Amino acid sequence: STPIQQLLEHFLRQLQRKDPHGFFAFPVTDAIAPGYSMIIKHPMDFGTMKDKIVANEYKSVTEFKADFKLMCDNAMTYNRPDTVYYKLAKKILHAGFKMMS
Ligand SMILES: CN(C)C(=O)c1cccc(-c2cn(C)c(=O)c3[nH]ccc23)c1
Repeated sequence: STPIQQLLEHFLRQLQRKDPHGFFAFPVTDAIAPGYSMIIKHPMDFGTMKDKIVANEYKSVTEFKADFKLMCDNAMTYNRPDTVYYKLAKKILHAGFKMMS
């Protein structure tokens, strides 16, 4: 495929280019981030977003943007400001929203 799926796949590709290490590529595990699942109630990541596009679960660009923001907000909640994940989350949140509008 639908027009929305095509546009969201385009946005997702452009967003993932901003995360060359793939920190946001897959769900965060508790092994990597102790206690993550007990702190972050609604996890999100680019891989889950891709699966949601393919399953045609996004019906508006607004919904896709909300998942993107949720992913970045989670990183700015779990991690301290002086960490690579917090800094990257903040950077891509702002650049991603601009790129998408
Ligand atoms: C060297 N490492 C640990 C990694 O390449 C790697 C791998 C997988 C996940 C993450 C990670 C991602 N995000 C979004 C976090 O908020 C976070 N906090 C602590 C780790 C992470 C880091």
